[PDB]
Amino acid sequence: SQKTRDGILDAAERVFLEKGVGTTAMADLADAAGVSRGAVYGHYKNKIEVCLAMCDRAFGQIEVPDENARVPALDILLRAGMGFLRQCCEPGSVQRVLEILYLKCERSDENEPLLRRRELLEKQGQRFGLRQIRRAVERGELPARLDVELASIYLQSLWDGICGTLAWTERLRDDPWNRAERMFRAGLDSLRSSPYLLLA
Amino acid sequence: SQKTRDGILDAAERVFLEKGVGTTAMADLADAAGVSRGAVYGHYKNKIEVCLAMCDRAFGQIEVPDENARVPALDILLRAGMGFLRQCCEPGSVQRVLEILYLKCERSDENEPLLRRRELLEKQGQRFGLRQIRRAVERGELPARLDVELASIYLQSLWDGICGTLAWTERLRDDPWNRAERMFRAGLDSLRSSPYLLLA
Repeated sequence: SQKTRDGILDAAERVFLEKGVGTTAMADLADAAGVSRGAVYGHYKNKIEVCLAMCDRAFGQIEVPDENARVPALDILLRAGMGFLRQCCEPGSVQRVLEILYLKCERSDENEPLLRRRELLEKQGQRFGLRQIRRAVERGELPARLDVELASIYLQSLWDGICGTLAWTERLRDDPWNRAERMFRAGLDSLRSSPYLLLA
Repeated sequence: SQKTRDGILDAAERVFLEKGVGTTAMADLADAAGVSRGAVYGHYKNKIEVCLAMCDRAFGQIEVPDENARVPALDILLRAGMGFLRQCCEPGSVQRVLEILYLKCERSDENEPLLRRRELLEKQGQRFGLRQIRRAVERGELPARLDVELASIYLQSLWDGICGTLAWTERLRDDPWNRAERMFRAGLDSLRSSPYLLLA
């Protein structure tokens, strides 16, 4: 029975992608899903509910890197940034959801729980990076007296920057993935060997 | 008489900022402007017209760096990127206009001329950077066999990245301007001393 549960969520990704979350209604879900208006309701209370639930399934799909593997911390930092970026711009459920969440989700008071979930993602992330760079210095891989904070701001900016050039421009339409990786690596060097990122 | 011309444009920046360009109408301009509906019409045909005109005044306000000054080309590249970023996030007419143009301007077929103007800005810019980095290598300031294209993609990403952290987060709410400059400089080093940005 709960297999039909999948039917609405994947149903939903499209519905929400097709029209915004504020304008989409609970019947229209059952339509695209193929189910009866009651069925959908059975499993869920509100469309908002169906929505949080669709977002969870899709975060369980984000690959979790192994924070504790015998490699350089920056090797972990990069792999994740490269795995994750991939998922944002390849064509699975995760890329859908994020596009739903950021673009097709109004700032109403109703979408508060959506908004919160989102920021949770943003923070979970921003902090993960902050952990990796921290370790690198501690692990000797990067200059003690590296200005950690500004450093993240640097990496985090760079990411977002190329994120916006994949979607949406044709600048990395040719070989994208080895190239981004080059940019990321080159981003990581500057932490390593660049004066202006140390403190005081 | 044409001094009232200013009155509508500055009038406009607010009106368009207040409600989008698609929803704003030509009477409402005269309202905020203080002028009569006929006056506004006298100087301009369409609201779209008033709008292109508002955008021009505000691009004449973008500082043009001296492409031909006896300094390093990257000194020119940075100054401009630092002057210009400033104008996007300090509180003059230019910052208004851009916010109007990017956020509060629908993708309708009507706003085509607006859209075009915009991209013109984007291209004028992207090309300016491409000129500066080009020169640097030619001028010996950067590795011949530097992969020019990927390099810009790198700088252009980084910019956009910090642009999005000024607006909109509190991450550079403390000292922003010396810090961004640090990031930019550190961005420029990586072109200089980073393997992954050369070709072949």
